[PDB]
Amino acid sequence: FAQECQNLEVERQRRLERIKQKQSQLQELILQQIAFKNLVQRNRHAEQQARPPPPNSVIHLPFIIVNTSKKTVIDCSISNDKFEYLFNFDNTFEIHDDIEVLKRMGM
Amino acid sequence: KEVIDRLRYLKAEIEDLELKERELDQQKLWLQQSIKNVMDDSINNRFSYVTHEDICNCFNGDTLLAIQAPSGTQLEVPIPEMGQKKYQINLKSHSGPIHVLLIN
Amino acid sequence: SALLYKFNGSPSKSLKDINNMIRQGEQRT
Repeated sequence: FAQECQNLEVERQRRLERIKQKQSQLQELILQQIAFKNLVQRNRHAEQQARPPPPNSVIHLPFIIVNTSKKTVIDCSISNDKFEYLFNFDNTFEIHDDIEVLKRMGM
Repeated sequence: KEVIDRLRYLKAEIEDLELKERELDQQKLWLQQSIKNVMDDSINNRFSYVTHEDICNCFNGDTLLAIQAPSGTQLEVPIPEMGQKKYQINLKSHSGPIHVLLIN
Repeated sequence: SALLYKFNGSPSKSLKDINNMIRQGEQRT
């Protein structure tokens, strides 16, 4: 039939477009590991020339980075409900991940 | 007909495409596993951190908020509706407490 | 009615969609 041809050509491209994206995240995952390995190796070398204190000057993985304007007021609320955190901003913000900051710093 | 073996050809290619995805699904699932094994060595966890200087170099200006939470922590951000508009972040952590560093 | 992100278990594509949503806000249809 005919629409059995239109159905597989749309499904083809789909498969193709998905298999492609999968091969992209697959190398990204590889890049994530080498970046993590080098980051560890980098911190071990720095410790041999110096140990940094825990709550200060250090951020452990995983983490996120929230970026907003200097004029933006940030509020942190904890309620009666458990395992809940609520941050409020009076203006727009951006969220960045551990993976992206590792890429921005090289590895 | 031009269409009936446009079919047989297309229906001959998707299985190569099918198996390629099966392969790519197995490669991804034990690449992820190998990533999980590395980040929970106790020696590796000891040095899995970043400093202020690193954050500052990748984020020019402004106010920076660093939030650290255990794995599996869920982050929910609602739509900027109006009630003034609301920009918020809902954090749910079941495995522990969260640590927030104000970067300068 | 909201976008979700998971610490050490969610693609960075998730945060990109979150950042775009916040920057754009409510859109005309």
